[PDB]
Amino acid sequence: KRKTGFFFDERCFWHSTGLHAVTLPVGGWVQPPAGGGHAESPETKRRMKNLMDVSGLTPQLALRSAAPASLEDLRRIHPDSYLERFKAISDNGGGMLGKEAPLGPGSYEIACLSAGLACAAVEAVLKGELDNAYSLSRPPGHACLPDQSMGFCFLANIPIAVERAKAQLGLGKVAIIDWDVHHGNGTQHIYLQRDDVLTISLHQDGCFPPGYAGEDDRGVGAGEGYNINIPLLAGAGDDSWRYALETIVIPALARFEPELIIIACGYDANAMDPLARMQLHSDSFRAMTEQVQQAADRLCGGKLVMVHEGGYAESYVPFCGLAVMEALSGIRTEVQDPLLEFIQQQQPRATFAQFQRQAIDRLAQQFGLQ
Amino acid sequence: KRKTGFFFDERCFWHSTGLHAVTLPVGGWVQPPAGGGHAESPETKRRMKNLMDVSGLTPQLALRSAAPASLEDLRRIHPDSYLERFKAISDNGGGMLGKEAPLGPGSYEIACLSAGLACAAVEAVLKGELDNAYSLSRPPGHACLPDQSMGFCFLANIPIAVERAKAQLGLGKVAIIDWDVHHGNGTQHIYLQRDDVLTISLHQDGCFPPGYAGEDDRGVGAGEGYNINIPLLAGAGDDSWRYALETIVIPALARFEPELIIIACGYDANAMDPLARMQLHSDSFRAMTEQVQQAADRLCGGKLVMVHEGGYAESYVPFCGLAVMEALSGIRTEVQDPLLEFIQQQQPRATFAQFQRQAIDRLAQQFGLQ
Amino acid sequence: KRKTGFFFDERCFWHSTGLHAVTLPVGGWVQPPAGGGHAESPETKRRMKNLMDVSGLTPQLALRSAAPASLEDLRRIHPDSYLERFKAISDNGGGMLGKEAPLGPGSYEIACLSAGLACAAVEAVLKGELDNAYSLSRPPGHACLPDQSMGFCFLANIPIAVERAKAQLGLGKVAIIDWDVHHGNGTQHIYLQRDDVLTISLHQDGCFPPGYAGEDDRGVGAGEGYNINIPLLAGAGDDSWRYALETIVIPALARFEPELIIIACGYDANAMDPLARMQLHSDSFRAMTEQVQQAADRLCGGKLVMVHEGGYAESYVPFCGLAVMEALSGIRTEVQDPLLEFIQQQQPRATFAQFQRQAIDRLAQQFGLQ
Amino acid sequence: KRKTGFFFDERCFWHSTGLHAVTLPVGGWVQPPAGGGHAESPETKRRMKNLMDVSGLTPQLALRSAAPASLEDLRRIHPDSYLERFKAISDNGGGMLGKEAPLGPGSYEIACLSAGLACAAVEAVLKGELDNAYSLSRPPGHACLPDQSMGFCFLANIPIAVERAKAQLGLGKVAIIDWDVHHGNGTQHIYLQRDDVLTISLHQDGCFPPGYAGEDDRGVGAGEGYNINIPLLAGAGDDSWRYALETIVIPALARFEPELIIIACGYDANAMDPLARMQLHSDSFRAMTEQVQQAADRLCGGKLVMVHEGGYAESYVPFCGLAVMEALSGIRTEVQDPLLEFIQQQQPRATFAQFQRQAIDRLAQQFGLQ
Ligand SMILES: [K+]
Ligand SMILES: [K+]
Ligand SMILES: [K+]
Ligand SMILES: [K+]
Ligand SMILES: [K+]
Ligand SMILES: [K+]
Ligand SMILES: [K+]
Ligand SMILES: [K+]
Ligand SMILES: [Zn+2]
Ligand SMILES: [Zn+2]
Ligand SMILES: [Zn+2]
Ligand SMILES: [Zn+2]
Ligand SMILES: [Zn+2]
Ligand SMILES: [Zn+2]
Ligand SMILES: [Zn+2]
Ligand SMILES: [Zn+2]
Repeated sequence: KRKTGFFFDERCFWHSTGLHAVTLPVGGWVQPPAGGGHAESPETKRRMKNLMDVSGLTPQLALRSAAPASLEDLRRIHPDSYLERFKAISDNGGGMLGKEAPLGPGSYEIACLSAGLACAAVEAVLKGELDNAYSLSRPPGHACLPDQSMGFCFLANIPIAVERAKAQLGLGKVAIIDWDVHHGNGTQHIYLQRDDVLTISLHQDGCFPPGYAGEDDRGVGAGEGYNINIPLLAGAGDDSWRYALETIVIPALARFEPELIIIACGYDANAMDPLARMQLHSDSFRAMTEQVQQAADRLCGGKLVMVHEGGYAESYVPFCGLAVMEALSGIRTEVQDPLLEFIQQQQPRATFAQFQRQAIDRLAQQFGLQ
Repeated sequence: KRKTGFFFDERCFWHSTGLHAVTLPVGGWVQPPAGGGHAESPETKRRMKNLMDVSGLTPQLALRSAAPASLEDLRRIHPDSYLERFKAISDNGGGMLGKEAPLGPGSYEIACLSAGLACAAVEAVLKGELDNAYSLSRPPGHACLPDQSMGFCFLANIPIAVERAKAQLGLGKVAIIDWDVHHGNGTQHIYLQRDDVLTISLHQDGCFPPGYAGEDDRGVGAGEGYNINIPLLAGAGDDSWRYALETIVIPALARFEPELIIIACGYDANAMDPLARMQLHSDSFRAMTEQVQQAADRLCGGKLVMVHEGGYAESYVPFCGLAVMEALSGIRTEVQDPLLEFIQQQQPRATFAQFQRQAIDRLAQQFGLQ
Repeated sequence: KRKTGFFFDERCFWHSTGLHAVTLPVGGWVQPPAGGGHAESPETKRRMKNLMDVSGLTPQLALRSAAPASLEDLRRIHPDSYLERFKAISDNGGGMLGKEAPLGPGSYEIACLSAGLACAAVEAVLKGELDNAYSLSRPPGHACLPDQSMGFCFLANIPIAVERAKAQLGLGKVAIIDWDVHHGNGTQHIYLQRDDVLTISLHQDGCFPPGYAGEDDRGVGAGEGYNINIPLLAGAGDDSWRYALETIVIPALARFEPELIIIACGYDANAMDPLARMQLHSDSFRAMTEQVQQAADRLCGGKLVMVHEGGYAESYVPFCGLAVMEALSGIRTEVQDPLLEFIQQQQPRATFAQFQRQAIDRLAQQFGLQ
Repeated sequence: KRKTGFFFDERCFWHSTGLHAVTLPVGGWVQPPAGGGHAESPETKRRMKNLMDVSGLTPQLALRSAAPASLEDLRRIHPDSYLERFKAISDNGGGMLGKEAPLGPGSYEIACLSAGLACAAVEAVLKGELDNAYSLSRPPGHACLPDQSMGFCFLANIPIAVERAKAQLGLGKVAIIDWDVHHGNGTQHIYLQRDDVLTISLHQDGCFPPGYAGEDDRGVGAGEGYNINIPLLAGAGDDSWRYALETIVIPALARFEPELIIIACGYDANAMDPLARMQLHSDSFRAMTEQVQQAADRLCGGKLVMVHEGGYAESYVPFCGLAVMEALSGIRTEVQDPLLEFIQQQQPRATFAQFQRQAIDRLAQQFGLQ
């Protein structure tokens, strides 16, 4: 069975964003935290890898790092003025990169590394070195616009990997499925006019970017039909998210026929996340990984790459990423998620569950899938 | 205008619950936090008072502490075996108090103090020393059963205050309205068979206690009709919570005619809370405080007491408690909640908002109010 | 007995210095802290006041805040270009203020406030409103040069207070005694050429500024003889520090005859401090406060002002500041310093103690006091 | 050149000691920390390994874990009643293990693992698999008595490794050199009556155990002459510690002729440590490692094992352990310790340096080495 790669580097846990009280910059009426405030902490991601190690999983994966993405890699997506300006703050120690977007010293080099991990994960899977692969890419990428940092993201990790594979390995169609709980606004924008990449985003209605739902934004020119947004109702849990995958996402894969499936894998839809209002647990992420691995098996030789995005519950995200790596690798450790049964009990009752399914039905109909 | 009391003591910020990774005890597969993990931190509550101070509000309130609740106060609600056992862990340093319930050294004396603050707040308002009053009671109370600690609560702060007022000041009918996002399971239980206290709970369907909704639990014997549960759908925000107050809660007050309204005032329905999935902001809590103050004005001489319960978003709860104290005191500081506009944009769209209103309509009909 | 003022403001705990791993800025080879790294935390100072409150001491003191120091106050010490530049970083959020000196948003206004507390403490004591007084001035002042921030200090808190008293209340001679464990380099510099202020500094040989001892730096022109440095050997404890006070400091007061004694009161000579290597405990600071209060009683009507400087042991400094406030107020709470006996056992044996005394003897002889 | 082993396991960073304000248990007058208080944090040790990784050093070492020490391994040093009692608290979650000694859930299994790492490090070097070796053994061992936990230590890591090597690999004489800044009281006690292990301890006079210096404690019966204590004066720095090694320690090795040298390698003599008052920097530890490696080269085939003990400066210990691993491996990374020059300037002047040398001279004479 499965040779699964896990692309990670200690340096990615060193990127800092300065002083934050959870999401809020310090000053004015925001008192400095006595804690280690700032949701996008290394700890969310490190805890995952630590739990992989202690669970026994890590030795059974193909561990790898990567060379950082080259200047030329970056330029397939981002214009120089943007790259130069992000490099210039990095080389200061700090400043700010336009409205709500702060880094720290050496964030440039670390963001290039984060994007490189994604690049290498894509390549190893495409070449048949690995059956599938995960990339613990920090900082994340899915909100980054070509010319504007957004949502803790500074480079477009997945698009950079994809355009590199398109240029150096003749990658054809590719589907990017984004189950981070925020909209994949950066991916969507980059591929809006293109029919060669299907971009699909499951997200919390109105969460981030705020007030954006997106269901009627289908793509432009040749790209029309090749973008799919699924604005799930805040509050939704396991039944809704899996219904959405099975009723919309997988059929959408079946129709488009990718050579490769990429997950934008955020865990911030988990039931304890401060940055959204969804009720997923470890088994939810386990199942979704199953659904996309199996589609990948039917459609593109099992070729699945997952790239870490968001996730801000420091105690709970590790149980979710473990489950993901377990489904992805085919290997089951002894860890039992200590909150699984508690979150199962918290799930919306049938009235909501049916309302949400109805809504997902109307979207599948709207997108020509039902 | 308003002489508003604010009952607080430094000692309440000293109660500790040991080593937690947010909600999870440390050990097994739960790695020790490098942060200061444990949601029920002093910081959530201290930050509120700190922001009151820097905003200029604090000097314009009547600040008070209190003698702790007496043994005899405690015994109106709790049996000795329970009190003795909680005292015995407190006097050890720690142990545990049955399934998921941990304290620290001296938590007994501090819980007695927390309950005393609530007692004194009730009395000062009843005697006409104060128009209204808030009690920064930590640890909280609303989940505590007579004989079982639950949900970070060790004593039944509000019932202890109420039965003390019933015995020493001839308090008659009283309504307790609980807008902490978890069920007021402890209040409900204590007053289940009684017609002299109306207990009303707005809470997230199935959140805590897990899997409990409660709409058909109306009370027993004489107490039938005198308990009201409102299980709001996870995901709901400002429109829903205020609709619920106006369509169910206030009419329910109007019908029952209390001599006193007490809020169980949790802030964990705020949009960034890790311990629930609701989307309230500072203006939401401001409005709800307005609605209950005005009912209090019409029905019981303006006599409103608020007692702090839950709230786990360290950066955002202070803006919410400020707003509450501002509505309660009648005084508006210069602070503008820096997330207000962002959370407003995140609010559920009209499809959900109408579904939730419909559900609230059917409950008002079920409870004989519409 | 004693009307003791305690000048403090919540705003002083809001000044931030950004992301630090204890003393080290983040980046390069310095990994971001998962803790709340940065020695100059609010917590060191807040913990002191919290322990005063819970000990029962606080209600028995005259609590006060202050108007911030005026622009004109600041200009008696600092040139405009320096003030304008510090104001400009404050109004950015951050930058940096030359070699190793970082602030946060609104640090300007908070530093003005910190200095105002010292100003008001000096005035209240001088006017006979208060017998004596403490100022919890954060950020500290004693390392600040007129035109350069240094050692976490941005304004010269004590000199600003003194020159304001000199200009508005005809203050004559004043002695400033600095038992912060670092050199009072800022005070020394401001008063180097002046005979009207005696500046005395007890400090760790070579600690901060690094490699500075200072014994032969006595003052310039009229100021010659009116500066006294006492470079204590790293490692020294209670016996040494009290010997130094009694053999050098108090006699030096006796000779100069001040109208006022001011302590630069740092606690970083405590035995657990990461920022020096001295072995003082709570009773050490208690005794030193006694020695200077009694000199003040003999020489200037009991007029003693203490102004908080350094101190970086978060768990231990509060016990030390409590002891100080207890000696200063004349009031003994029930708190017993839980480390007192342990640190007493750690004290240097007689060989060192005698070597240190010898060294202090040779300095008293050198300064014409023995 | 050198095949250097580095024995570490993620599980050792999971051992917890509950709620501490640096060294102080929470309760009474000790306020709960808002930080992550408790000096013996995982972070001190993790930061070292993280910096090894980012510096490029780690891939050039032989990384290994180990099976935990067996029950039988443990019993060569510890009696069952002690083992059973420590196991019983571990299996509770917590309690306490006599006067000032707290663990957490699963500390037993993790302490066995920590001791196993030391066992395996000793064996690999003895068998000629590795030239030398380091063991990141957490929790530490050097203060543990057979029947009493002490100083954050629960098992006697180094003695357990040594007696296992004595029983399974015919290990003869061995020298244990302890440059943790606290006395090696546990090692000393275990080997007090024995001539086959030389135990040498450099430590801060009176620090821990408190009030113990130890110079005249030489050993009992056959063990007389085979224990050496060097009580350095609090305050001492690089010149003193290296003088002590060269004038006492190395000659003492030369005389005894071990088959193996073991360092008890604590970093708490570093200049920023809250738990002692010494002024060492990264180059200090680098040099000491050089001196003992070279003795090892002359005397026992280069066979040197180092086992991690104490070290509580979270930002500075990593630079020190890096330097150690660099000297031990023979490999120099690009990292420059950003505090090296600052701490060099802080070093005691010549008067102290000469006083300390004199004291070390008199000890070498007393021990028959000069
Ligand atoms: K998404
Ligand atoms: K597209
Ligand atoms: K409720
Ligand atoms: K009732
Ligand atoms: K000083
Ligand atoms: K002078
Ligand atoms: K030692
Ligand atoms: K021996
Ligand atoms: Zn996200
Ligand atoms: Zn479920
Ligand atoms: Zn709650
Ligand atoms: Zn709204
Ligand atoms: Zn200082
Ligand atoms: Zn002493
Ligand atoms: Zn040590
Ligand atoms: Zn040096």
